Amino acid sequence: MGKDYIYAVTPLLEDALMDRDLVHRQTASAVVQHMSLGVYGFGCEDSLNHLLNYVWPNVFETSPHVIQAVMGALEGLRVAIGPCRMLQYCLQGLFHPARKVRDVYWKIYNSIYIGSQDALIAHYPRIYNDDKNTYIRYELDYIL
Amino acid sequence: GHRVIVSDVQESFIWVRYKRNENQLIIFADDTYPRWVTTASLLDYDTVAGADKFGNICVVRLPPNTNDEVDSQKAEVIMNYHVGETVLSLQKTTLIPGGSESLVYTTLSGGIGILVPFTSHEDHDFFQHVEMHLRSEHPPLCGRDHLSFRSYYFPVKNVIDGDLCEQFNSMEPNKQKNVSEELDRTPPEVSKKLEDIRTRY
Amino acid sequence: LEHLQSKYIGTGHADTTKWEWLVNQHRDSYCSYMGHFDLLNYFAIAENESKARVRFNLMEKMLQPCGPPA
Amino acid sequence: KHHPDLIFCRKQAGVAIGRLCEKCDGKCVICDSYVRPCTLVRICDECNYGSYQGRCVICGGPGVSDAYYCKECTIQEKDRDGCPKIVNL
Amino acid sequence: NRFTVAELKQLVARPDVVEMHDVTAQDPKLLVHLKATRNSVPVPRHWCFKRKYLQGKRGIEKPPFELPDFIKRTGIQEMREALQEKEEQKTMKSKMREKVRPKMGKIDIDYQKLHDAFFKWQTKPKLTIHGDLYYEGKEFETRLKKPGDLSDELRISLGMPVPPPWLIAMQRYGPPPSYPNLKIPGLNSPLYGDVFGT
Amino acid sequence: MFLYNLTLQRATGISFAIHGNFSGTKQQEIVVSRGKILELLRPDPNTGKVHTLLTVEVFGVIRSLMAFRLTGGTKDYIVVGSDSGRIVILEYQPSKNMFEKIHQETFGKSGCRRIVPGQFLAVDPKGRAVMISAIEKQKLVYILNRDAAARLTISSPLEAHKANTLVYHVVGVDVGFENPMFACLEMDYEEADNDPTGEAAANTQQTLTFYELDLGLNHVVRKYSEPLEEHGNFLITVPGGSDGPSGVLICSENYITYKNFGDQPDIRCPIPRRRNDLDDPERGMIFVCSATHKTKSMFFFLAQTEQGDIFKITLETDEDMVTEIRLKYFDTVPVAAAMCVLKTGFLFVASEFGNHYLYQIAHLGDDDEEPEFSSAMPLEEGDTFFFQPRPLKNLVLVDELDSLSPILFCQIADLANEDTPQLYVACGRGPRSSLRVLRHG
Amino acid sequence: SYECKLCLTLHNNEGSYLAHTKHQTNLARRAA
Amino acid sequence: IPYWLYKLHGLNINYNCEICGNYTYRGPKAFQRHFAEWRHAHGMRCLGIPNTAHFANVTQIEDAVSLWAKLK
Amino acid sequence: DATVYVGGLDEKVSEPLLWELFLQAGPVVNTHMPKDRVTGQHQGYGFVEFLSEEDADYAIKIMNMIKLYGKPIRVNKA
RNA sequence: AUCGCUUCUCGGCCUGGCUAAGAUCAAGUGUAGUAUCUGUUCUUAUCAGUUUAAUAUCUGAUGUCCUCUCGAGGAC
Ligand SMILES: [Zn+2]
Ligand SMILES: [Zn+2]
Ligand SMILES: [Zn+2]
Ligand SMILES: [Zn+2]
Ligand SMILES: [Zn+2]
Repeated sequence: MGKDYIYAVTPLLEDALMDRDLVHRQTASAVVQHMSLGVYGFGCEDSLNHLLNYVWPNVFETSPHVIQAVMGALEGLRVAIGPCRMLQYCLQGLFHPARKVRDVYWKIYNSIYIGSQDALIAHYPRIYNDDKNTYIRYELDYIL
Repeated sequence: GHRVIVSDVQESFIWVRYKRNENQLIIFADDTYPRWVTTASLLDYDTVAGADKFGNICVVRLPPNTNDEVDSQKAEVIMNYHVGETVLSLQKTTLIPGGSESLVYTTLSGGIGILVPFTSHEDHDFFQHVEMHLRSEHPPLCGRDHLSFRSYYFPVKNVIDGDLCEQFNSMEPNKQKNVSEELDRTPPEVSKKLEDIRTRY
Repeated sequence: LEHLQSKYIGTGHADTTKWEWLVNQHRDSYCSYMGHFDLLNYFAIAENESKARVRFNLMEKMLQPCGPPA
Repeated sequence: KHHPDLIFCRKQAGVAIGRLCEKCDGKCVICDSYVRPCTLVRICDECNYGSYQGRCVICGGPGVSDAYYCKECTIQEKDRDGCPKIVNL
Repeated sequence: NRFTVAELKQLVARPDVVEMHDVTAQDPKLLVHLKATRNSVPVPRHWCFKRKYLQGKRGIEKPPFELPDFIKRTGIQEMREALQEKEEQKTMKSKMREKVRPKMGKIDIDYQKLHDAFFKWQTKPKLTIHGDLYYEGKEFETRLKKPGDLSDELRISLGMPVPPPWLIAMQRYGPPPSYPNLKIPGLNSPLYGDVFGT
Repeated sequence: MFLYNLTLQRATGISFAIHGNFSGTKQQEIVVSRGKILELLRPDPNTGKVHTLLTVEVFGVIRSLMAFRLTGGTKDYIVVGSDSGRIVILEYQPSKNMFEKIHQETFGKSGCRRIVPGQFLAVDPKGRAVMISAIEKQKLVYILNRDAAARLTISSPLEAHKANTLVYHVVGVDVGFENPMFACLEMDYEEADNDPTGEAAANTQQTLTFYELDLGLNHVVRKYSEPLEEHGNFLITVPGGSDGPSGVLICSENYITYKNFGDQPDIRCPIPRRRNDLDDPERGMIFVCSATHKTKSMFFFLAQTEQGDIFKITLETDEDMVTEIRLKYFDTVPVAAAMCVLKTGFLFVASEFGNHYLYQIAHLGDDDEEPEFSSAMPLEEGDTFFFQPRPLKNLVLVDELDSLSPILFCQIADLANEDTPQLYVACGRGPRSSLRVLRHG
Repeated sequence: SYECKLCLTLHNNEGSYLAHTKHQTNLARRAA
Repeated sequence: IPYWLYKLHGLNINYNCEICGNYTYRGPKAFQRHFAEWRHAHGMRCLGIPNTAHFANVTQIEDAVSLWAKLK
Repeated sequence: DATVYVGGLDEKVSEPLLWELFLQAGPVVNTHMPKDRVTGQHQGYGFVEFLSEEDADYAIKIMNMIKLYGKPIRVNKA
């Protein structure tokens, strides 16, 4: 029943996520998680993606409570919006040069792949064949 | 007219301004959702339909106040659903004589379905309440959720499946009485509403 | 974390190779094409091949995804 | 309301039915909520068999009521993750 | 062991997507190929900073909140601030006196106005794009105000009707050298509202 | 926009089908999964036409479908392996004309994941246990026992997961009244991933791994592991006990090898090719569709060749070892993805393209004009008995259920003079193709 | 929250800022 | 001037840019800020390429063979 | 001569109004607009350090004819 | 008109009784983890090992031959 009020609470959560204190970001991450799990399957993915545009910069936090809230918000956003946008967010950082940044991105991608192992095949990026092995599948190019 | 929307392997729909008089080709609109669209049925000038390789029907409209002579602009997905089979073709034309001018899509598995746009908000709310009652009253035989099955590839958005509405009329009489008490109506009135929705075409 | 979470299909780590991730993606794509009836019908009835012949070709292509490793 | 320790079993679930004591009654076994108890709890193995018959799938008191998953954990279907009985390691 | 930025720029089709430290990655070509797609997002800037994310402000002041239009149209803020100012002047003797003897009917307006503001007066807000990433700024450079177009305040201040006085010198001087790709409509590319150029 | 999508023309292409005594009576029931909806039919063999008794939409993708009957039960319960992680065993109720779920046990996550079990499903021949295995590295088997009210009491399955072990096909062997066992076509994948030169990929081969379910010991152990030279594209089980020997048969490109539990003759019978076939010899002929039909005393098998002709092979077990298999082309049928040989003169073959064929098997299977190739018959390992294309002599086709799958293109218009507009869909595969115009009244 | 702009230091309590009176060296550093 | 800023700011390693007079500027912030400057903008103008995003990554004189006047 | 002194303005024309006029005309890298410790008001004249000397030359030559907040804005080389 | 004194008008500038001081009082945890005070902090030379996206950290010598009395001169 929250879909009438998602657009009302969107700028409040947007102002809360930009706060200096980690408590506001953690509790707003819990807000995004419960709001994403609440009205899943109702077409409110634009405001959820807009909130994810503020949540996903906060993945570099080191405190355990706020990073647990960030992981729960990422799980709720991957349930609600879909694994395609999470794969789009993680594809440019899974092969990051930094060890810690690519480790955190690999943790998020491993959680997304545990949750969405079946649906990630159709949302896999279109990469051509290289010198190591063939990559472009010809079964998807078949038309009947 | 003055625009061509092409379905690629990665992008579901890319709209290029067909300036044949100016002899210039500029891509007016792009897309962010990756889909191997194998069908096209434009409901409007800015609306493009796509049938992905994983059997997902996605109708995406362009953003309003978009410049025709520009680029790097995305189109929001107005509706997205999973039909349960690989959709081959789609045409925005009335498949029945009179009634509703819906869009008819034929799948590669032998299925054909019409997506009737509900122009009544009260009827859409009654259908949504009946679907929410039937998703808990009658579980699926496979064990998967109806919302999970209808949104396997991408999440669903403003799409109502008529299979659950047809299966609601095929339920037991105690379950139909419980569903009518949850919907605050009669089971014969719900059957008449489903018959009117079927005859709307 | 969990041991079975790292031991799950499609899992990885911070030192996961690109060829290993591509091979896992190709094996998951082959398993999804084998599991789905509509995807196997779309990738099978386009050519002049049987359904079980396409299933055997996909089973060979699953091992062929581990064909040229590095 | 959680702790970073206490991984549960990560075992394949069976026909045994979970059981909750009154001190932590009504809680979700995963996310510790109180909203919409939807799916019953399966406790896999010898967590039920033996001296731990009808005990708590949480702290360890004498269980009185059937444990449940909430609807929010079964939105992502975390109920198939395995046995939720706490093993203190 | 690793090639330079010139080999990565020659190998990849997008040399602008190559980072400064992308050559020291284990797969620089794969990272450049992944970064060159249409739906990618960059790394947030805090991985290079020693400062934590949104932490080093420490001395600035901000406005508290801006409520949406329907909530202020219900007008809860007026008697809420009146009740807060009335409670601030109360004593704790009066506070427990009101605690044991309550007084209701304070606001008591209706249910229909909030029902209309939730449903009839419900307005969709402004949401940013999927690829947007908020950072330490991202609240000041709102011009993306097109270049080559004067602002409405500068047009009203110089008496420009909607003919600026310096638009004739701008047309006679050609395009500016600071923004050669910017096209000014009406004088160089023959412009709705204050944005008379791009 | 708010769209209430409704399907008008249902998909009829059956990807898989099973048959048996699922109706609870003497009438034969065949359940075919035509996509998102499974239809169970109990048509009269005297009339010969195929009529669907019931159809239920499950709203999911089924990766494996099977049926099983208990000890002495007149009803064959259907165990459905779908994309969801809950394996569902259901019993059809003919009074309500619908299937009621007896049990539904959750195993893992939903969807068609690689490690998610449900890709391969099998049951014990004695009605003892049901095994669900994944495409790779996951397998389980739950013991099915009768309750006090003759209810299917499910049990907790035992873990049978091994690292990098893909499965091609699996079947539960007939162990009689002893502990049940199941054979699988295992293939190693660890050495192919570890070796970068690709030599271990060529060195790898399919192996028949038979694991015995120790029900008394409450454990699962791999009994036998025989490596096979030919890669197993299919696997069938010979009817053990009184209908013949207890063993398996693996088919490949013009090579069918039968092996029993222990020392048996590996009769590598070549496939009976057509008499001067116009197809190229590079494409190997394999038993794509296999149907083992057991009579009251004897048993036989039906296989599909490369041309699509149904070939009947007798079971010359002779109580010692697999000696002969008289592979003669019994009839010429269309391109069927799966064929089932029921009793009481019924034979259903589900066409992958075009109309599925429900034939009436009036003869005993010996009414074929094609030549017969035997496994005990020696050859020069280059040709077999040239089975020419005979007509429908052993089984006469009595029902042609028209299916539009696969579909290529369609167009609906009111160009013709009728009460409803005509929808002409051009579709089909190979030469088996047509434009079907559909109109109502 | 209390903030010392001459020190650029946040304070949890009022007595934390009341004890922030180092501040002379920070004021001499921020004077130029 | 302090030295902890000189340590934890990258100023301890001085980076040279060849096109702006081969100038060796302290810190990688200055070298990554050369791609929008005054004299080094004159340097890439003297290379013969317009100041684009693809010119925002080049730090060598030879890279003008892969400039905007290479493909169309 | 990248820095240009921009004057001939009033209290309505500020540093952000000059930045908007720069984004219209020609880009300035930095802004120097000091104020008094007693009044604290914009004088209308500030040092706009441009990213190029040609931008400051076009500001001094072509863009020194506007009426910033009622007064004629003049840009000189600095 | 300048100067000093006196007086008045107007403009910013110090300005609440008595009694026994009238009397009396004033209580929370524990485990993790985070944030902020306060203190200690950071100029010797290139190169190499380790480390790092890169810095930082990190272990080792900091112009040679002869002579005179850390200094100077000589084919160097
Ligand atoms: Zn308890
Ligand atoms: Zn929960
Ligand atoms: Zn357990
Ligand atoms: Zn201070
Ligand atoms: Zn430079």
